[PDB]
Amino acid sequence: GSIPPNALQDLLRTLRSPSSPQQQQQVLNILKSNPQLMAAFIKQRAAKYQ
Amino acid sequence: GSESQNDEKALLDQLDSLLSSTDEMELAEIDRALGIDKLVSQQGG
Repeated sequence: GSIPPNALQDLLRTLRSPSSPQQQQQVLNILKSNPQLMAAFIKQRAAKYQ
Repeated sequence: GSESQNDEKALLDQLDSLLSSTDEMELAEIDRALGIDKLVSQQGG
């Protein structure tokens, strides 16, 4: 058994999509919209103050 | 995510490394913006 969800991929897919630094503004809002991704992502993002 | 280590959380977990190549100040604006400090206290949906 090894198959990730499709919904979670959509959220992260946003911040993953190769777009200008401007679109990044959307990523922030997406982070919160991502559960399992929030915890993991926090590692790098939240690391901003680590 | 409960006996997995290969779920969506791990999918971006890799590429996420690129995040390290971003301003630390900018990340703070997005963090405090939504306040992930409390979003990490509980998660389930």
